[PDB]
Order: sequence, then C-alpha cells, then structure tokens
Amino acid sequence: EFSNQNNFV
Repeated sequence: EFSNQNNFV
C-alpha cells in the first residue's frame, strides 16, 4: 500500500 500527497505553493 502506497499513499502519497504533496502541496506546492
């Protein structure tokens, strides 16, 4: 299981 989230501002 691979869970990934990224934010770029």
